[PDB]
Order: sequence, then C-alpha cells, then structure tokens
Amino acid sequence: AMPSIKLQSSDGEIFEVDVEIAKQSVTIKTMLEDDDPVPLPNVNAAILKKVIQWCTHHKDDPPTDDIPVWDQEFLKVDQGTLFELILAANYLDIKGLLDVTCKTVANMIKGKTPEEIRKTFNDFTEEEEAQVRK
Amino acid sequence: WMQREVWMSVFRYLSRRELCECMRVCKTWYKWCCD
Amino acid sequence: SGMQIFVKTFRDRLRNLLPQTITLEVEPSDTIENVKAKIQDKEGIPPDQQVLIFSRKRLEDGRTLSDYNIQKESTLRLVLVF
Repeated sequence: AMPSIKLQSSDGEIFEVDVEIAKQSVTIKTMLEDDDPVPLPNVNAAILKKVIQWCTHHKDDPPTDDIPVWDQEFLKVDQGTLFELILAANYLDIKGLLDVTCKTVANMIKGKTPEEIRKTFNDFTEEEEAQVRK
Repeated sequence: WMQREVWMSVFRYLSRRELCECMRVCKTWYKWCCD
Repeated sequence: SGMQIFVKTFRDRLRNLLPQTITLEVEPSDTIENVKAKIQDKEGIPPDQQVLIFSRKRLEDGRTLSDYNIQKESTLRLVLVF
C-alpha cells in the first residue's frame, strides 16, 4: 500500500525508499524515463541515509540569511561528512540540500580572518602572504 | 580532483568582501577566486 | 566497424552543465572504459569521473558494450563523480 524503489548505494547496500521522496532527487526520477536498484555513484550508504533524512523532512517543498533552523541543526556533523553531503546533492540534483550545505560552509568561512579560515580546514612563502595582499 | 567545484560554489554565497580575504588563505584558493 | 551511440547527461549544479546528450562513434568491442575516454576527448573529463548506466546497472570499466547488449542508437545516461 506504499510505492517503493530499490536504490543500491556505492557500498552495495540496497535501500528500499518511497518514490515520492526519491522523486526529490531529480536525477532518480529522470533516470526512470523511457524492478532494479537505481545506482547512486560516489554516494556511500552512510551518506545516503543522511540524504534521506533531509529529503524525507523536505517532502513538502517544491524547489537574507535563509538557513533553516532544523537543517542547520541537521548539519551539526563533522566537516568531512558535510563535504560528502554537498557532492551527493549534486549527483542527486537536490537544489535544497545543495544550497543549505553550501551556505553552511560559506557560513563557516564568513566572519573569519584567512588564517581563521585555514585553521578550520587545515603552503605559502614568506613573501607569498605579502604578494597575495597586493 | 574534488575540491575545486565545491569550494567555488560556496564562494558564490560569500559576499564580495569575503572573497577578498579568501585569496590570502591558500594558493589553490588564490587561483580559484581569480577565475 | 563503427556504430553510433548517444549518452544523455544529468543536470549538474556544482559544474554549471545543462542536461545534454553527447553523441559517440564507437564499436561494440570497445570497453566501457574506452567509451568513457571517448567522452574525455570531446570534453576533457577523465573516465575516473564518469559513470555509465544503460538501464539500471552500473557499467563495469572492464567489459565491452556487447556484454551489456548495447546496440546502435542506445542512450546511456552518464553521471559525473568527484
């Protein structure tokens, strides 16, 4: 009494998810145009679940600091997995997740000095810092 | 690789002032903001 | 000794590429890795950043088009991976 499609992850773990939320990823619904798990390249089975939680929450959305409250708490995850969430929202073509995750990294870069930016995620000569200032 | 297109995308949301300081972070970033 | 294949793409948003369909002149004995490099020549994306899927099965990089029964005028949606 509910529609379901299989989605094979990069690891190989198949996910039986509803088509109404899989349709949130426009690459999956367009892949069905013109009874097998649809492939999700470069998307691990762990990130796939994190992708589902964001999509299954945004099932009622058709497409100034606009960061949502629940999403910014949903993105209280390690920096590594956040980058793995940006790439997926490009592979699955998720305009909401692609923007919320990119705006959050920019929020991590904004308001900080270049050293404070590098200290969060990490190669200059002594004049290279002065030459870049020019 | 993987760092070019993702970092260039977060640069669009940062205002023109933030991209000015973004060049002094790294050389790979310095080559990216000038494209 | 040469066929024609189209490979439709998907909307990529990190790379501002609209969904298009690249046309290829290949042979059924060409491996998936070869036809991935035949996409490299016209655009410049390495085969390690490409994914071919004919119907619902990811195309392995070590098999020819004859293994997946890829005939002429067949469309293979390609997906980029970082």
